[PDB]
Amino acid sequence: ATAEGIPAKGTDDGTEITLWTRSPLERQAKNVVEAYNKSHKNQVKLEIIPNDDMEGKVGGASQTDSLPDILAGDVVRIPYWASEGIFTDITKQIDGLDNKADLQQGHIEAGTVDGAEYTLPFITDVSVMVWNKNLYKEAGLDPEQGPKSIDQFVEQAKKVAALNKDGVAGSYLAGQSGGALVFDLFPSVWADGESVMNKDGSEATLDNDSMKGVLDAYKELANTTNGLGAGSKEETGATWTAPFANGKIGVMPYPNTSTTALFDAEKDGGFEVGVAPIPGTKEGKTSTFLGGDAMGISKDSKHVAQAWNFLYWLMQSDAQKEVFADQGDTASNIQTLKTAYKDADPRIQTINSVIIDGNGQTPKSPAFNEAFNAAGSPWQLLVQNAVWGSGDLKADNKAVTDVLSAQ
Ligand SMILES: OC[C@@H]1O[C@H](O[C@@H]2[C@@H](O)[C@H](CO)O[C@H]2O)[C@H](O)[C@H]1O
Repeated sequence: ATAEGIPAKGTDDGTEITLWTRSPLERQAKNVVEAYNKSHKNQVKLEIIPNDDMEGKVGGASQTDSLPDILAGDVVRIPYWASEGIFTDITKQIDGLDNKADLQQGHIEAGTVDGAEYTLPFITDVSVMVWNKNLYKEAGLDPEQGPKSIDQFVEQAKKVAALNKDGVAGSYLAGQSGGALVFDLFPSVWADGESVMNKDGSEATLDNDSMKGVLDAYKELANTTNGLGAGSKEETGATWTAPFANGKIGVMPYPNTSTTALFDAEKDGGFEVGVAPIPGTKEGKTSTFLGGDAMGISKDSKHVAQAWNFLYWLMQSDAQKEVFADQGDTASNIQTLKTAYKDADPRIQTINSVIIDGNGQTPKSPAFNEAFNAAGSPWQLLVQNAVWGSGDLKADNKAVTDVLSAQ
């Protein structure tokens, strides 16, 4: 596949375009594809793939040259895929977008290799703090006030735990999901101005005061009756958003892409949701994980101009407004974030503020899956030791480094 000679806006000619993305982003992906298909001759044939299957599916399809036209991937997985030639070089096409500066830059950076560009943002997924205002009220907490520090997060989680009720816990930790753990825990380190990787992405820097404070917090909750919801230790990632949605959890980090479901449940007469940025150990410091899926045109596409038509279309602020803002979801285009949510739910305005304010990060390493997301990764073992066992954070950190720096 090559993007040589394709039109600046791509080709809309009735081609069937295959697109892969992952189950956690299903609500947003269906909205995007339906909007494109209702307005173009080209038609996107969408496949939603379970989060933990996407590596095996991409690796196998790459070997049989059966990758889809458009492959969306978790921004932490993209650098590896881009480095191994999974994507068609679309530098010219990306650099030709008149609004490139407006697009979520972490998604473009994820697919950059020595300045060659392979990806654009597909769906932004940021981590935020959610809490159950009904549990807060019952526990004697001010339901309007989310946690401004990790210490206040522990204090609020402990007050809800002390309700001492079957099925109610202060917080929840995705104990065996390295990907949910980086998403939920990294922002508290960045909030404090600390780093999780070194200057050149080849070493972990998790042996720092902020990360220790975060792990201290979750250990305290692990040692509190009803501190962490049943299933925390065994949570694979397949159910980690369920206990909060089911009203069983006081307060935890959570995906913005899962918040529209909560806001719908509240409209139906369910429990009221609070949303705020994830805090540092340092009070009033905040950040987020600028995650979700980026997308590019696979090396196997026979329809590069037609796939580019989809990428081009979605980058436009009007498209972003239709498929994200108008649906209550966070856009990938800062112009859309600043203009399309003026009478939106203030919690959505809160979510957007964390992106507009610029203090979140997208981590980039070609070894990110092996070091972090993978089942039994050195990062998962680091967290499991610190929260539920004993650990040597210097040793456990160096075990992450040894995977990031492997040649
Ligand atoms: O994977 C890193 C980052 O976290 C969010 O994805 C989560 C995924 O890892 C877990 C396991 O399913 O559930 C998702 O919430 C985000 O989309 C991604 O960039």
